[PDB]
Amino acid sequence: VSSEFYAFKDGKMWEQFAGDYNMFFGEYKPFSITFVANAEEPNDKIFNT
Amino acid sequence: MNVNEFSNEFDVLYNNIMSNAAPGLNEYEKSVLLTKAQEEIVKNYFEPAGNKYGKGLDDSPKRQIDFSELIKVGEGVLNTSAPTITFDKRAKVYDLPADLFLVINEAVDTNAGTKQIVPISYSDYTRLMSRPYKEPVKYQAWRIITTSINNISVELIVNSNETITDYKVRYIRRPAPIITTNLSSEYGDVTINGVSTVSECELNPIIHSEILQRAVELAKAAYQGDLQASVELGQRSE
Repeated sequence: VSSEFYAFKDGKMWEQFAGDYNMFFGEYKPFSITFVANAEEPNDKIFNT
Repeated sequence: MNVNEFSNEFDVLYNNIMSNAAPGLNEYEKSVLLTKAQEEIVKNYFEPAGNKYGKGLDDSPKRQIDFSELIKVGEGVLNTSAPTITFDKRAKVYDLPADLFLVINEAVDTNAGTKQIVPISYSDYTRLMSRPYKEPVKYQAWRIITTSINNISVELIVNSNETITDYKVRYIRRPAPIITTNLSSEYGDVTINGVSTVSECELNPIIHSEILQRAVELAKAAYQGDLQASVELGQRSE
């Protein structure tokens, strides 16, 4: 709507990208990032740090 | 230093200066490496050729204070319970203490008088038993090791026509393990020398820093080194 992106859930309109971080619809949801660590994959590695 | 101090200073020397930039080490592994380190330092500082100074047990005050808290004086017990067979005819078998690491002075009190014991070699025995008299000198007694079963039994070869009333042994006590935390909490069943709970170092604070540094080097070789590092650092294990 205009220059702002809006949402609608549970009977209410939620303006996005305007509140505090990681709070979706009043509830805290986590964030995570998974990335494979495969360098020199023919060799058996011990992941140390 | 306390065992907690041992662990924290170990993580300040190894693990860089507590940067978490080297292989993470557990408390059991740290306890194992500290125990190995204290045995290595004991064996290296007793033998003069194992260290860099060329000095052994009582060659300088520092070594004396190092080994002070391990010197123990105990009496040997007659092994008449087991009718075992001796190698010499006049040998009274005696059992040594269980917590024995290294013997440095032994004496026997006979009816004639106290006589310092001489640890005779397998070759010196054959050399001195090929002579007319085949007995020690007036003021000494011989000792050789014989059949032992999960203990140490010693054959006291004293001159004939005499009786043994006491056998004192001034020996280096076996060091106790260095454990930083109760291993039964996180780990199922793991021990260092038959111990699972916290064990403070039973040594003088002189060699505590040396033990810490040797443990750091052992950890670095094992967890960041190759075969060459292990082989090179195993030289100082004796």
